[PDB]
Amino acid sequence: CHPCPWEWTFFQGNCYFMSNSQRNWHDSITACKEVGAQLVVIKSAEEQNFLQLQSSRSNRFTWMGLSDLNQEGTWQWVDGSPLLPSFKQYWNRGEPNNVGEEDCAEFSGNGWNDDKCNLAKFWICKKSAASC
Ligand SMILES: OC[C@H]1O[C@H](OC[C@H]2CCCNC2)[C@@H](n2cc(-c3ccccc3)nn2)[C@@H](O)[C@@H]1O
Ligand SMILES: [Ca+2]
Ligand SMILES: [Ca+2]
Ligand SMILES: [Ca+2]
Repeated sequence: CHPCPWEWTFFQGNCYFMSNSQRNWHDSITACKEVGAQLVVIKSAEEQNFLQLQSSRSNRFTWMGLSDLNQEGTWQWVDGSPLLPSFKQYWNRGEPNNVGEEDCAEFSGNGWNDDKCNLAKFWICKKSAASC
Protein backbone atom coordinates (compact mmCIF):
# COMPACT_ATOMS: atom_id res chain seq x y z
CA CYS A 1 0.00 0.00 0.00
CA HIS A 2 1.18 3.51 -0.85
CA PRO A 3 -0.80 6.73 -0.37
CA CYS A 4 -0.45 8.23 -3.85
CA PRO A 5 -0.18 7.03 -7.45
CA TRP A 6 3.33 6.82 -8.87
CA GLU A 7 4.66 10.26 -9.82
CA TRP A 8 2.22 12.06 -7.47
CA THR A 9 3.50 14.03 -4.48
CA PHE A 10 2.12 13.39 -1.00
CA PHE A 11 1.42 16.47 1.14
CA GLN A 12 -0.78 16.55 4.26
CA GLY A 13 -3.07 13.70 3.29
CA ASN A 14 -3.52 14.65 -0.37
CA CYS A 15 -1.75 13.75 -3.62
CA TYR A 16 -0.57 16.32 -6.15
CA PHE A 17 0.54 16.12 -9.77
CA MET A 18 2.20 18.87 -11.80
CA SER A 19 1.74 18.40 -15.53
CA ASN A 20 4.55 18.10 -18.08
CA SER A 21 2.38 19.55 -20.88
CA GLN A 22 0.35 22.74 -21.29
CA ARG A 23 -3.38 23.18 -21.77
CA ASN A 24 -5.96 25.92 -21.44
CA TRP A 25 -7.89 26.26 -18.19
CA HIS A 26 -11.01 24.36 -19.24
CA ASP A 27 -8.99 21.50 -20.74
CA SER A 28 -6.93 21.39 -17.54
CA ILE A 29 -10.14 20.84 -15.58
CA THR A 30 -10.92 17.89 -17.86
CA ALA A 31 -7.37 16.53 -17.59
CA CYS A 32 -7.68 16.24 -13.79
CA LYS A 33 -11.11 14.62 -13.92
CA GLU A 34 -9.74 11.91 -16.23
CA VAL A 35 -7.32 10.77 -13.52
CA GLY A 36 -9.84 10.94 -10.69
CA ALA A 37 -8.66 14.33 -9.44
CA GLN A 38 -9.53 18.03 -9.47
CA LEU A 39 -7.71 21.12 -10.76
CA VAL A 40 -6.16 22.17 -7.53
CA VAL A 41 -8.47 23.83 -5.00
CA ILE A 42 -6.43 25.36 -2.16
CA LYS A 43 -7.84 25.00 1.33
CA SER A 44 -5.06 26.29 3.60
CA ALA A 45 -2.14 28.70 3.76
CA GLU A 46 0.37 25.86 4.14
CA GLU A 47 -1.03 24.23 1.01
CA GLN A 48 -0.68 27.54 -0.87
CA ASN A 49 2.94 27.86 0.23
CA PHE A 50 3.69 24.26 -0.82
CA LEU A 51 2.19 24.75 -4.27
CA GLN A 52 3.70 28.21 -4.83
CA LEU A 53 7.17 26.99 -3.93
CA GLN A 54 6.98 24.31 -6.64
CA SER A 55 5.67 26.68 -9.30
CA SER A 56 8.35 29.19 -8.31
CA ARG A 57 11.19 26.66 -8.27
CA SER A 58 10.16 25.00 -11.54
CA ASN A 59 9.66 28.41 -13.22
CA ARG A 60 6.34 27.15 -14.59
CA PHE A 61 3.25 29.31 -15.04
CA THR A 62 0.56 26.95 -13.76
CA TRP A 63 -3.23 26.93 -13.59
CA MET A 64 -5.16 26.48 -10.36
CA GLY A 65 -8.86 25.73 -9.98
CA LEU A 66 -10.02 29.32 -9.50
CA SER A 67 -12.00 31.64 -11.76
CA ASP A 68 -14.20 34.73 -11.82
CA LEU A 69 -15.99 33.47 -14.93
CA ASN A 70 -19.42 33.45 -13.27
CA GLN A 71 -19.17 36.97 -11.82
CA GLU A 72 -16.32 39.32 -12.72
CA GLY A 73 -14.34 40.21 -9.61
CA THR A 74 -15.81 37.38 -7.48
CA TRP A 75 -13.39 34.44 -7.36
CA GLN A 76 -14.74 30.92 -6.89
CA TRP A 77 -12.99 27.57 -6.67
CA VAL A 78 -14.08 24.85 -9.08
CA ASP A 79 -15.67 22.94 -6.18
CA GLY A 80 -17.95 25.95 -5.65
CA SER A 81 -16.21 27.28 -2.54
CA PRO A 82 -15.61 31.05 -2.42
CA LEU A 83 -12.19 32.66 -2.32
CA LEU A 84 -11.84 33.71 1.30
CA PRO A 85 -10.46 37.13 2.32
CA SER A 86 -7.51 35.42 4.05
CA PHE A 87 -6.26 34.50 0.54
CA LYS A 88 -6.28 37.96 -1.06
CA GLN A 89 -2.66 38.38 0.05
CA TYR A 90 -1.44 35.86 -2.54
CA TRP A 91 -2.32 37.98 -5.58
CA ASN A 92 0.79 39.50 -7.13
CA ARG A 93 1.24 43.27 -6.96
CA GLY A 94 -1.31 44.93 -9.21
CA GLU A 95 -3.45 41.78 -9.49
CA PRO A 96 -6.10 40.87 -10.29
CA ASN A 97 -6.33 43.48 -13.06
CA ASN A 98 -8.49 41.72 -15.71
CA VAL A 99 -6.45 43.26 -18.52
CA GLY A 100 -7.99 42.13 -21.79
CA GLU A 101 -10.49 39.95 -19.88
CA GLU A 102 -8.61 37.58 -17.56
CA ASP A 103 -10.89 35.20 -15.70
CA CYS A 104 -8.69 32.25 -14.59
CA ALA A 105 -6.02 32.19 -11.89
CA GLU A 106 -2.44 30.95 -12.25
CA PHE A 107 0.65 30.57 -10.09
CA SER A 108 3.03 33.22 -11.47
CA GLY A 109 6.34 34.01 -9.80
CA ASN A 110 5.85 34.51 -6.08
CA GLY A 111 2.04 34.75 -6.14
CA TRP A 112 -1.10 34.59 -8.24
CA ASN A 113 -2.14 36.27 -11.49
CA ASP A 114 -5.42 36.37 -13.41
CA ASP A 115 -4.82 35.45 -17.07
CA LYS A 116 -6.76 34.57 -20.21
CA CYS A 117 -8.46 31.20 -19.80
CA ASN A 118 -7.70 30.25 -23.42
CA LEU A 119 -3.94 30.33 -22.80
CA ALA A 120 -2.03 27.05 -22.55
CA LYS A 121 -0.28 26.61 -19.19
CA PHE A 122 0.87 23.81 -16.94
CA TRP A 123 -1.65 22.63 -14.34
CA ILE A 124 -1.72 20.86 -10.96
CA CYS A 125 -4.22 18.17 -10.01
CA LYS A 126 -5.15 17.22 -6.45
CA LYS A 127 -6.83 14.15 -4.99
CA SER A 128 -6.95 12.58 -1.56
CA ALA A 129 -4.41 10.00 -0.47
CA ALA A 130 -5.11 6.38 0.35
CA SER A 131 -4.83 5.29 3.98
CA CYS A 132 -2.12 2.70 4.62
O1 LIG B 1 -1.16 40.03 -20.03
C1 LIG B 1 -0.72 38.84 -19.38
C2 LIG B 1 -0.13 39.20 -17.99
O2 LIG B 1 1.01 40.02 -18.24
C3 LIG B 1 1.68 40.36 -17.04
O3 LIG B 1 2.08 39.17 -16.29
C4 LIG B 1 3.18 38.45 -16.90
C5 LIG B 1 2.70 37.15 -17.53
C6 LIG B 1 3.88 36.29 -17.98
C7 LIG B 1 3.35 35.03 -18.63
C8 LIG B 1 2.47 34.26 -17.63
N1 LIG B 1 1.37 35.11 -17.13
C9 LIG B 1 1.90 36.34 -16.51
C10 LIG B 1 0.81 41.14 -16.12
N2 LIG B 1 0.44 42.50 -16.65
C11 LIG B 1 0.12 42.99 -17.85
C12 LIG B 1 -0.10 44.27 -17.60
C13 LIG B 1 -0.46 45.23 -18.44
C14 LIG B 1 -1.17 46.32 -17.95
C15 LIG B 1 -1.57 47.35 -18.79
C16 LIG B 1 -1.25 47.29 -20.14
C17 LIG B 1 -0.54 46.21 -20.64
C18 LIG B 1 -0.14 45.17 -19.79
N3 LIG B 1 0.07 44.48 -16.30
N4 LIG B 1 0.40 43.40 -15.79
C19 LIG B 1 -0.46 40.33 -15.82
O4 LIG B 1 -1.38 41.03 -15.02
C20 LIG B 1 -1.14 39.94 -17.15
O5 LIG B 1 -2.24 39.08 -16.79
CA1 LIG C 1 -14.80 38.43 -16.99
CA1 LIG D 1 -11.78 38.63 -14.47
CA1 LIG E 1 -3.62 39.79 -14.61
